[PDB]
Amino acid sequence: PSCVMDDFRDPQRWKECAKQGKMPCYFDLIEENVYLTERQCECTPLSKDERAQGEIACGEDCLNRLLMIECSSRCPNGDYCSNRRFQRKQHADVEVILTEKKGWGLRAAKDLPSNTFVLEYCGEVLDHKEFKARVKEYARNKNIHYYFMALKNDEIIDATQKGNCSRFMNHSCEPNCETQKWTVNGQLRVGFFTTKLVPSGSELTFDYQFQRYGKEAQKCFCGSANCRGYLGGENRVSIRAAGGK
Amino acid sequence: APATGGVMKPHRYRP
Ligand SMILES: C[S@@+](CC[C@H](N)C(=O)[O-])C[C@H]1O[C@@H](n2cnc3c(N)ncnc32)[C@H](O)[C@@H]1O
Ligand SMILES: [Zn+2]
Ligand SMILES: [Zn+2]
Ligand SMILES: [Zn+2]
Repeated sequence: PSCVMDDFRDPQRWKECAKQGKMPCYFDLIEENVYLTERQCECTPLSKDERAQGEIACGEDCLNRLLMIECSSRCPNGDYCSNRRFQRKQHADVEVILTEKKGWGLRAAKDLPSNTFVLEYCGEVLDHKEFKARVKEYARNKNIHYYFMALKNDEIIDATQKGNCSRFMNHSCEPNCETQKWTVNGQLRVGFFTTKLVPSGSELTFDYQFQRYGKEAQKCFCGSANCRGYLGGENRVSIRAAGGK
Repeated sequence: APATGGVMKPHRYRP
């Protein structure tokens, strides 16, 4: 049982597939972060000719790229800037699938070169007060899966109620993906990038480095030879610490 | 109090 990203674009069909167990449970799909309470490069423009030859605009040597800042619309390379991935939503070809013990997860729908942008991890951005409120609510509902992602000390991204398919990436003690923090329009975002060549059909995983505040830690089914056995590891941390202090 | 829960912590992959 698996689906493509566009199956998530039609809430009605999504909803009925969910009742048949054909899609994960419903959540609100959003194209970019939403704050619960609100708060140029030096590349030489690529010639028309060099672009037909297939050269790259804002490639490895772009100054914004190297600092993990995306270019604006005012970029010297204009429409041709390749350093706009988050804003252009140019994600990897990825599928959502039902795993054996982890719930739903993400699968590569074709070969993914090393260091390929996968998806942005989007959600409602929480401050400490909202974080703690949601901690309680989720504990109280008895949620199994957890979606909190530390962004910066006062900012947690909560993908529980709202987000995109990124909320499905499972943890692995030997992951093929990693988080990167990218600056887009003065604002900080997180996205997943492959850490190596990922053959078509393989599950996409990252290392959560999970900071667990719960009494009991969830067991890890990653199946890695080095598996640490639990999500969050050995230590339990305080809620304030998990939350960034 | 919470039986289960926690936060995913972004970090760069190092081998
Ligand atoms: C960001 S979510 C991933 C989406 C989730 N699999 C789902 O079906 O909604 C993280 C949750 O997935 C589950 N999970 C992820 N990786 C796991 C692993 N390696 N072993 C066991 N459970 C895992 C845990 O329940 C965890 O709270
Ligand atoms: Zn550039
Ligand atoms: Zn650019
Ligand atoms: Zn593991």
